[PDB]
Amino acid sequence: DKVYQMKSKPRGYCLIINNHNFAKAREKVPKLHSIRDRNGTHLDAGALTTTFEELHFEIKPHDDCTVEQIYEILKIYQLMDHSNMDCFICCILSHGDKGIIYGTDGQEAPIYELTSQFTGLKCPSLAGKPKVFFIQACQGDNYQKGIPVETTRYIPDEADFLLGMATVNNCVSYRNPAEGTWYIQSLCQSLRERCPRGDDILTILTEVNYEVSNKDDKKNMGKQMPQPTFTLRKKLVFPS
Amino acid sequence: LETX
Repeated sequence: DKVYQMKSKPRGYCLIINNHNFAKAREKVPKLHSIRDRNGTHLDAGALTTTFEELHFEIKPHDDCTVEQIYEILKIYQLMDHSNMDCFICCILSHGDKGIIYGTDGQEAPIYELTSQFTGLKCPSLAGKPKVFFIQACQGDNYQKGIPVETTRYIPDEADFLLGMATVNNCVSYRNPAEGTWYIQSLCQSLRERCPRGDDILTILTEVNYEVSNKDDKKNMGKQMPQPTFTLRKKLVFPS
Repeated sequence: LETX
């Protein structure tokens, strides 16, 4: 069947928004008076770096970004020319709540206001090309419960998107300060294992769903359920 | 374990 073209070197840019220090949030926003620094997030940034460099992307890391700073960054890559690129990736590592992610200042950036900056109209050099977003953040403060089981041509403006959420809405996602987050670490492991095999991203994200689903938070009897969304029209593979 |  149809497969997105993926032969350019580099494949495209891989943005990494890596939020660790939330002192501004603790100071300015009363609601987030005790929101914690995201210790161990560099383990995700590093794993993402290693993984997508192996997949021939050019990594563009940005540390400790407020909401306005994130917007500025996205607007820059929105206005850039991706004509010689076959793909675009944006990884966000931060705190969040339902439908949003927090900047280090504790302000809110709705996820749709992030992804929509790279629609075909707003970023024509990425038209027809896969745009992939990975969001590592909570989407609420609820613990996901567990359940027992037995062991020319015109296309839509919002085409070719892939949104990989670390969790379903309303619920938390986990970060091990000594290992990284459940979602990102699992994602990078699956990518590095299955991309050389030629597996597509939906298959890999399915495996990620399976892997994270088997992890437990024994302190609160919590689980985590990642949730991909996509408008992809072709199979997405990352040759190596 | 911590949450985001």
